[PDB]
Amino acid sequence: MLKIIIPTTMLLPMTWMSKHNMIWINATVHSLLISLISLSLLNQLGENSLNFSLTFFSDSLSAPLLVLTTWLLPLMLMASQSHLSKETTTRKKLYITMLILLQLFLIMTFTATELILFYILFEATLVPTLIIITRWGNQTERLNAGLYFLFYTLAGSLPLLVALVYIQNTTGSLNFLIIHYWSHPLSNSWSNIFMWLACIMAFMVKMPLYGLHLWLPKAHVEAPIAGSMVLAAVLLKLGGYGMMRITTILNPLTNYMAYPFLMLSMWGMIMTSSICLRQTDLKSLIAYSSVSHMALVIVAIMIQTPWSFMGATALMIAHGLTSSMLFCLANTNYERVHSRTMILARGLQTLLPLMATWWLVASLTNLALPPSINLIGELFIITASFSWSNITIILMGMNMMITALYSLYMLITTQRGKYTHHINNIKPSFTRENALMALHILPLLLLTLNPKMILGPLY
Amino acid sequence: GAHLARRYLGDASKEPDPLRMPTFPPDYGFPERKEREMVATQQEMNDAQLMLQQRDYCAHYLIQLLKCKRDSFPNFLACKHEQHDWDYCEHLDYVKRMKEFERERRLLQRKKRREQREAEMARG
Amino acid sequence: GGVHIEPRYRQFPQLTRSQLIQAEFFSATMWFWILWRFWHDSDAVLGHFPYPDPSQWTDEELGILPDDED
Amino acid sequence: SFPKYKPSRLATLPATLDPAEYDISPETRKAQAERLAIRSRLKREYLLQYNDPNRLGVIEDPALIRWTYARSANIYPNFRPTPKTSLLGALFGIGPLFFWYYVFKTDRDKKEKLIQEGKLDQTFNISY
Amino acid sequence: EHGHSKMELPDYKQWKIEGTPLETVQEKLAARGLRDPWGRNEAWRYSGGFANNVSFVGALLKGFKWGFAAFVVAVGAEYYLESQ
Amino acid sequence: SGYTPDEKLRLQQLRELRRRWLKDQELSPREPVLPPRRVTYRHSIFAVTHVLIPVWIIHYYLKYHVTAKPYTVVERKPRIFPGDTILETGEVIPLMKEFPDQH
Amino acid sequence: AFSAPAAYLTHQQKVLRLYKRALRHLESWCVHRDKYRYFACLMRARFDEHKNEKDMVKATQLLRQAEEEFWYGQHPQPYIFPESPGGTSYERYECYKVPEWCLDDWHPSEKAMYPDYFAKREQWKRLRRESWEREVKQLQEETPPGGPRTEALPPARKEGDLPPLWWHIVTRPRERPM
Amino acid sequence: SDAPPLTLEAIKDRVLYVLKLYDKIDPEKLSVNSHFMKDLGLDSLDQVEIIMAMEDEFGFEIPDIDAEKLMCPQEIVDYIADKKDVYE
Amino acid sequence: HTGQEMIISNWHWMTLQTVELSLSFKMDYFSVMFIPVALFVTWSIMEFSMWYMHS
Ligand SMILES: CCCCCCCCCCCCCCCCC[C@@H](O)O[C@H](CO[C@H](O)CCCCCCCCCCCCCCC)COP(=O)(O)OCC[N+](C)(C)C
Ligand SMILES: CCCCCCCCCCCCCCCCC[C@@H](O)O[C@H](CO[C@H](O)CCCCCCCCCCCCCCC)COP(=O)(O)OCC[N+](C)(C)C
Ligand SMILES: CCCCCCCC/C=C\CCCCCCCC(=O)O[C@H](COC(=O)CCCCCCC/C=C/CCCCCCCC)COP(=O)(O)OCCN
Ligand SMILES: CCCCCCCCCCCC(=O)SCCNC(=O)CCNC(=O)[C@H](O)C(C)(C)COP(=O)(O)O
Repeated sequence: MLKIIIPTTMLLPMTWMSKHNMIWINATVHSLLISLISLSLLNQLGENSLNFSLTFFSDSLSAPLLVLTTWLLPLMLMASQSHLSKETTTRKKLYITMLILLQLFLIMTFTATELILFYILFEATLVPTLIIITRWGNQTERLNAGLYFLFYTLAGSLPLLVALVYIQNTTGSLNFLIIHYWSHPLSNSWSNIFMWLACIMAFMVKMPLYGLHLWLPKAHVEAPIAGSMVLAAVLLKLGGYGMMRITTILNPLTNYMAYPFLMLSMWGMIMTSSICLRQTDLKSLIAYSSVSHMALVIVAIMIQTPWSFMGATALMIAHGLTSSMLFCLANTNYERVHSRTMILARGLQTLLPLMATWWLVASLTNLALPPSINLIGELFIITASFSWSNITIILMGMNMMITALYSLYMLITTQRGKYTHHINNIKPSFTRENALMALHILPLLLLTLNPKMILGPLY
Repeated sequence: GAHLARRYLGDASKEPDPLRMPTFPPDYGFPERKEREMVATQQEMNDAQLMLQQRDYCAHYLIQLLKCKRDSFPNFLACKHEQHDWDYCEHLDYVKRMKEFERERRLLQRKKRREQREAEMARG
Repeated sequence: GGVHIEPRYRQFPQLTRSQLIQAEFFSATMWFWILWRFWHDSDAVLGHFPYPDPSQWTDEELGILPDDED
Repeated sequence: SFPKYKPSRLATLPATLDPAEYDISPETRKAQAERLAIRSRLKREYLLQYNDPNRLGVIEDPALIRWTYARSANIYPNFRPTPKTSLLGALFGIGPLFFWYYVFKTDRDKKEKLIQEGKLDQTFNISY
Repeated sequence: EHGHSKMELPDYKQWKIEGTPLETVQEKLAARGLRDPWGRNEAWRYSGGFANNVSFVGALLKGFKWGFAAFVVAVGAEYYLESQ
Repeated sequence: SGYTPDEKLRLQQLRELRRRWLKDQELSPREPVLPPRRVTYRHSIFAVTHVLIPVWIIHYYLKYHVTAKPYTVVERKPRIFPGDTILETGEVIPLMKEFPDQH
Repeated sequence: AFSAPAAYLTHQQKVLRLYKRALRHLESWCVHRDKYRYFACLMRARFDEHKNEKDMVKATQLLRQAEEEFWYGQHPQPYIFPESPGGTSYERYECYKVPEWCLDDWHPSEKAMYPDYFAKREQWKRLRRESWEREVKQLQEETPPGGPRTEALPPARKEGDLPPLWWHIVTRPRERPM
Repeated sequence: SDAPPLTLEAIKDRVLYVLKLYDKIDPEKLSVNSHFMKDLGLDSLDQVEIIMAMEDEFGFEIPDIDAEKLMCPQEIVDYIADKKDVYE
Repeated sequence: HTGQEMIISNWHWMTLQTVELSLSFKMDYFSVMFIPVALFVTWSIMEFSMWYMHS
């Protein structure tokens, strides 16, 4: 695994020893090459895992997340090139350093054979994101947003640490392989109930769970474009990955303890999809859509059936790509209009036709149009839920209908109708933005050809 | 339908329920009780694989009709005779079904008449 | 791809004889087809097999005994 | 006399059936005149800024920003715990959760019992 | 290529109320003491090729004559051919 | 009622400006200055590039790759009627039970 | 559409608008032209019998019963001209309307085609640049203190002046740009 | 479409045609600049009827606010030309 | 002529444990009868559109 970690570390001295006007080119080229190298982790086994060493191991759940993490950095650099133009070389190098450190921590987090090492890196990712949000955000609310994004996380994560060390004091190890092979049932006890809660709540808060989702709209709205991209694409999936790893020690207590979270997610997906219908801000609408999709992923993980896990993996990958694309489109509009109010700039199809095509395809993938991987994950989760209980179909279908409604509402409001007359600074789309949009969308339509790459270890 | 008016506006016990027909023994009327005759066997009627609801006592004419259509593919109009033979057999089948309906209706009439005559005799 | 027909402003529009002859031809073809089918195939509309009268069936063939035999 | 039209929330009263327009007064006329004055002043400011050849951007709209700020950021500082607010929040935020919990719990208990007696007919049920 | 022929309007004195339903409209209007001032503006709808009308059944029987003739010729030829 | 004199004058001036703009929207005889630069026959070539090549590719793919695997193409087991004979075996299906033919 | 609205509609304007609406809806009811002409002459007669009423209270009690009767018998599916706000081709060609400023973003290779058009466009832009400076002063001096009362604009007064705020009325895209 | 690009001459001729077919006006005294209220002695009901005739003859609707201040055939022609963007 | 019927499962897409998903076409009476009708109607529609949507 060092053949990916070491180049990502070398990205830092290369960035800091670069010319003042070569940082973006060098960073983009070498991050793309690192993505290409990481692409060879996809050759997974039907047996246990790719156990590289005592410290790092790869799995067909970890490999798609690793590849998406490596692929996201070049897109983040391309998106950040525009709004950082008027800023000094040292500060741009610091921004690229924060992005590189975030990638390094995420890469080490997804392999992380140890649960304490996983926790340490899973919490180390917090610092670069907070600095990016509270340093290079625009509005005055960013500081407040950062505070939320901080404390919520720690409010969930501090009990987990205690639980973790407690387990190693009883089991003797926190290695995931030993934990899986030596797993034992949890008796229905108050102590075991609180151990279950301490294990679950940390990952629940970062999905986020419906009741615990307040930090996400603030953090995603006030963050710069690279921050929003990394928050929606990779950082939300840490909770799902952690739950998928940790639910192996929580059986059979998950059967009883899953009910409040299942109800919260099943009702909150409807609530947040309905919230999307009445939203005056593009970024907030995209954030609430992310909350709905992650609610579906929470349901899938809580059901803990093979089809549930496959659907959850597919949906995590598809949502990451789609939400990053949607945020990039919103930012392309914002850098022209500087308002971030959906109703202000209207009828952009007549002025930006190719960008309108990008908007249409992004809305189509968000709408879960078959045979996209978005719908593959959606349908697998829905079928698993139907087997779990036939009444889930009402909530699932209502969520599908509202999702289509708000996706097409977002498309029609911004692209169709009549152009706003007083806005005359809508310049033609740059090659950088179109390239960014294509680099988001072609991986999705190309992954629909080989779904088993993103269906997880239970395929 | 006229039968519906006599079963919905008149007496329900006067006329049959089409679901439960017949309600009387077959050989009740006359002791001959001839059997129905089937020409197509199991195997050929399976091999032609007509339809489950086409697998009735009219199957042989359908077999002939199907064969005629198949041989004369270009001249679709040529096999007029096969169609007539098949619809005539279906007409006979439908006439027999109507005869069963009328038969059971008359038997119901006679049974009601017998019971009312017996009741009159007993009360007298 | 058509012919040049100028506006008219409150008279009957100009008509080519081609469209008139085609419309008349196709109307006549439709009526001829209807007549030809009716002549050759009248039973597709009127029916071929007479409907039996259930009240005309004798009590013998339906197995009815005069209320005392069985 | 003809049948009377009864207005509703989603089918409002027509302008030509409004009794207020038929009841004219000098105060009503001056109110209309000064409403037109406000509208004309706003229109003049907008068109003066709109036709300007030097302007090369979005014309800032205070009304739109007031709308968005009121919709998003003015809510909580103007919130008070009130019997209406408290009961509505409790109902609309708890009742659906417990209702769905009851429904799903009853369905799953019935399913589990039926599996216990074995009278579910789970034949060909392979994928779950 | 477009329709550039310099179309000239017809004479305005051409249109009359006489011989149209506008005539009986004017008659019934005069029975109560009124007049129709826009009658001649609508006379062109009853004047030229629009003067003659066809019934609904007549519209249905658009090509019955020549189709019927084709039918009778065909049936006679078939009767002559099969009687051989 | 009617226009005030100022309304007439403003409408007339705006009308003249608008008509001059509309006239200026027209194209000169050379206006599309195109920059030129390079580096049964129609039906016959169309029926080759759009019918013959796709059917060749699809027939090759079906006959040599799809049919290679079992159960990929499954047919209907054509209908067998009395009096028919079979190519593979050569035996003749017996006729039916000589039902009475009358009307 | 073009004309600036007033603060209110006078009684005569209300009566004339009701006359037009009732005639249009009667035309919707009376499909044929002769029947429509007869009933429209009757309708005009029924308007005319109270043309000379001097009592404003009487005239206002009228037009009210009249609009109530109209709302009762208003043909819930009236005929609409296709380009009218309720027609079947109302905003059909708005997607083809492109603003004129977009031409400023064209590539020089695109402007190499159509050179005469862009020369005339440059002339128009220069005219706008000078006329705007004249227009601002003229509007400032002509507007009454405290702000405008009606959104009606004055014409040009001098020889070389252009009507104030003329650019976006003169440079409309077209009724059917494509 | 194939609709001819109508010109000012056609609009003027068609407006005068519709007006001469209005029998409350004598055609020989009619002129393009003749006022409806005073030069021809027409009531405002006649004016709205004339507007309706123009609408029905050109196939589009003139709004009440614009229609109620059109008092000459010439300015009716000008309004139609401005609405339809006629060059000459 | 014959009544010929096929299933053409040409491309095998993902397999889900005991469930196999493949690109399969059903070529029964309904498909082979409806396809020519739809193609004929669409051909007429496109020829009509060449005139209706010319502008
Ligand atoms: C502009 C108008 C169109 C012009 C172009 C016309 C041509 C269109 C044709 C292309 C689309 C039509 C679909 C037809 C697909 C043909 C190719 C396909 O069959 O191959 C696929 C093969 O492709 C791969 O399966 C999918 C590609 C994998 C995508 C990886 C993403 C690239 C990395 C980018 C970074 C990652 C970002 C996202 C993180 C998760 C599936 O093959 P498969 O039967 O299975 O096995 C392969 C061969 N074997 C048997 C020898 C093994
Ligand atoms: C706010 C946004 C979302 C945040 C996250 C919300 C999710 C948290 C929900 C916690 C999951 C369940 C907690 C406890 C489940 C135990 C089962 C219990 O509910 O059922 C009865 C439990 O009975 C009563 O609940 C006893 C406890 C009563 C006191 C609890 C307080 C009630 C409301 C508190 C909710 C506040 C949550 C937030 C706290 C800050 C059954 O009684 P019994 O069969 O005999 O004993 C079963 C347990 N044994 C077997 C181990 C002995
Ligand atoms: C987003 C903000 C959420 C904040 C945190 C939410 C998670 C809360 C989970 C509990 C926190 C601490 C739990 C302890 C960690 C696990 C350790 C463990 O399981 O050991 C138990 C110990 O169990 C405990 O001590 C639990 C005590 C909990 C005290 C703190 C209560 C915090 C609030 C309680 C109500 C809310 C609970 C769920 C909240 C969910 C989040 C909203 C049994 O060990 P022994 O006692 O040694 O062996 C038994 C024989 N003696
Ligand atoms: C078929 C759909 C339903 C139809 C039902 C509607 C029923 C409507 C009939 C009601 C009768 C009325 O007129 S309602 C009576 C309203 N009041 C008056 O008429 C008083 C003075 N009249 C005017 O002022 C007019 O404008 C006039 C002088 C005519 C022209 O003026 P010009 O000189 O400035 O053109």
